[PDB]
Amino acid sequence: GSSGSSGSRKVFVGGLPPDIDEDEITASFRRFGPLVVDWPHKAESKSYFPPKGYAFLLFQEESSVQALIDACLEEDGKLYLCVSSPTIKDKPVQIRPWNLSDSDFVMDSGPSSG
Repeated sequence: GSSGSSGSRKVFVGGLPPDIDEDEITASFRRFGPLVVDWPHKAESKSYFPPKGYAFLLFQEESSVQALIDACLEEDGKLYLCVSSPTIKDKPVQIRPWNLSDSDFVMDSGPSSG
């Protein structure tokens, strides 16, 4: 199987500080809600230093995801969020909610309650 359009909570982050760690990344995105950090080189490898500063965030709940977007600034369609670090100042990381690359527009709303 595969989750891209259905509703993938995962979130792509690019631009993380050059002196940041796992936990740090979490706290930066903890406020929104319980989440977990995992980069393409987290399991296979050991080093806990997200290459070229980048990793994937898997928020326990989907809702949180939405909240993120809202906070994430809008620059020509692309989204960007600010993440302050003990060393580096509020850095505008590239937050791109993992999704199936496709070109299709659709207007609709979800069922608040049921």
